[PDB]
Amino acid sequence: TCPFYKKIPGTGFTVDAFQYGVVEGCTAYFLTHFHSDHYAGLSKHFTFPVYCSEITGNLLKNKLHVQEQYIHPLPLDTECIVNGVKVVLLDANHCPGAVMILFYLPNGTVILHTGDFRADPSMERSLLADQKVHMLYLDTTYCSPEYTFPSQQEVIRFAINTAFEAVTLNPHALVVCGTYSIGKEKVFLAIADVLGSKVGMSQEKYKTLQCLNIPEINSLITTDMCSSLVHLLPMMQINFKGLQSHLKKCGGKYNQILAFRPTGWTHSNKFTRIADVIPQTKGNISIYGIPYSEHSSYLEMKRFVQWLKPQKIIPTVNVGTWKSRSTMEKYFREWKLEAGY
Ligand code: NI
Repeated sequence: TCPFYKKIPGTGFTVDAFQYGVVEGCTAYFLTHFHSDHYAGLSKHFTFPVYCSEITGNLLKNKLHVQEQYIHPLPLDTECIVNGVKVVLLDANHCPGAVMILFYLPNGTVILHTGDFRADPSMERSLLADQKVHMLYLDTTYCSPEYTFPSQQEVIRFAINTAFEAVTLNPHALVVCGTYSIGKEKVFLAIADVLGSKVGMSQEKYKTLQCLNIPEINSLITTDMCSSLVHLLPMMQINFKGLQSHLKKCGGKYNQILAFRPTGWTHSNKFTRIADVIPQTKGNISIYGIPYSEHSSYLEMKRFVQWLKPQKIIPTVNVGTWKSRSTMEKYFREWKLEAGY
C-alpha cells in the first residue's frame, strides 16, 4: 500500500508510485526518472496518465512498451497546467531525463519533490528562487556527515587521464565501463571522446542511449565491438572472471582491460582522496572503483535546504529504520537552528 511520502496532499497526484496496483484517488501518476525502483510496476498494460520529462517518456514508449496515449511529456522550466494545478519540472542533475517537480496547490501551499537529485548552486537561480516552499520531499540518500565525495568534474578529470594514460602507453589495451541503468553517461562518453573511439555496447544498451536526446549520439556510440576500444559491460560482469571471459571474446585484438566501476559512496571515501585511487589487479585486469555520485553529498544537501528554508521536510529515502529516521530529523533541526528559520 502506497506510503504517505509518495502522495501529494490536496491533489489527485502521486510520485514514483507504480508498484501498488491502482492507487485510490490518483488521477495522475508522476514519474521523476527512469530507474527501476521508481518505475517498478509500469508496463504496456498500464492505462492511467503518466507525466514525466520528454526523455523519460521516450524510455517508457520504447523500453517498457507503454502506449503513446498515456504518456504526457512536459518541457522543463515551463509553467504547465495539469488537472487545474500549476506544475513545473526542473532538472534534477541526477540521470538523463530526471526532474524535480514543483506543485502549486490551489490552497496556496507550494511543494517541491526532489526525486533523486544532486544538489547544485545553479539550482538557486532557477524557478525556485522566486518564491517560498512549504513542504520538501527530500532525497536523503546521503544524509550523514561521513558522506563526502568529490565533484563530478574531478572524477571525470581523473577518469579521462587514467584511461588516456593507459592507452598511450599500450595501444592494445581496452577500456571497459560498468553499467546497469541510465545515468553516469559522462564517465563513458568522456573517456571515449578523448580516446577518439565511439563507445561500444550491446544492442539493448544501444537502444537505451538512442532515447536520451543526446546531440549527435550516432557519432558517439556503436554496436560494432570490433570497431570499438571503449566498451560497456553489465556492472555484475565487472569482476576478474567476467573481464577475462570478455577478453577472450575480443578475438586477439586487446591484451589488457582497464576497467571503471562508477560507485556511489564507498567507505574508502572517508579516508582516501580521489587523486590517490588505485586498481584491484589480477594480472592484466585492473578494475577501478571511482566515486561518481548522482546524489547529493551531505554538505550539498545541507546548503540546498538551508537556502530553500522550507517549513517542513519529508525524507523519501532511508525511511525504513527508526535509527535512520531518528538521525535525519536531528540534522534537519540543526540546519534550521544554524540558518535561523
Ligand atoms: Ni535514481
